[PDB]
Amino acid sequence: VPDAVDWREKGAVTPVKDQGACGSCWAFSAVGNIEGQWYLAGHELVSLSEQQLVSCDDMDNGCSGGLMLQAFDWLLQNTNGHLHTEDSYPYVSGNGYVPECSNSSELVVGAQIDGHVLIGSSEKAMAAWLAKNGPIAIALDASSFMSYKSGVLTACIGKQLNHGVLLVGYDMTGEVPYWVIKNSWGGDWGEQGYVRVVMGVNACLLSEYPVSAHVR
Ligand SMILES: CC(C)C[C@H](NC(=O)c1cc(C(C)(C)C)nn1C)C(=O)N(C)N(C)C#N
Ligand code: NA
Repeated sequence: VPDAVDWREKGAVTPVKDQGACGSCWAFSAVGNIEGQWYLAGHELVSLSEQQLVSCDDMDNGCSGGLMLQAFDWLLQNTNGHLHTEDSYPYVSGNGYVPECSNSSELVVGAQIDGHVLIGSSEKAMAAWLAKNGPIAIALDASSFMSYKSGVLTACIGKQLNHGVLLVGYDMTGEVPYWVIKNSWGGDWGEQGYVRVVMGVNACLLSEYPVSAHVR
């Protein structure tokens, strides 16, 4: 069990994105995880398309919510696991409206998944899984994120799962051990788009729904 893991420094995390007023956290969470699994399977890091899921995934509900596992299922059942690049299928739902799904010939496939896993809902198991396998898509209570600016959150409201984000690392070398979370509220929010949360107390209910795609 390493004292610290940072998948950002290891090259597995793309720049921070901004979901805007759309309830598409589920798509940002899922895509961020896919980006990491894709890189860790030996491919070049590439930013992938949340918009494809928001507009095309009919198991989920666009700007009205979704679930990361359902997003993976939609890809597996409808595109043979293929996801387009962000550059070719950019995010346009920041104002809450969802355009029709595109099948333009200018779309470029950026990645392919072949399965998914639901990781045991235990913080200690998540840390071991993340240390070996990469960033985890999680659900949590983000109520305490509304006022967060910087530092390690040691008091998180843990009442209701109301957001989805990406767990990119942890560090246990200081007095307060912490997880590092990539949010989808733009690079000006929090610590250049990230938040740190204490480990070992199920802070923010972060161990309730840890999931990942699988890449060959
Ligand atoms: C992981 C989970 C907590 C994410 C959460 N999921 C929902 O809210 C949700 C899912 C569904 C169906 C029934 C699956 C279609 N319907 N709603 C309203 C979500 O999407 N959040 C918090 N958004 C808005 C972000 N942004
Ligand atoms: Na900031």
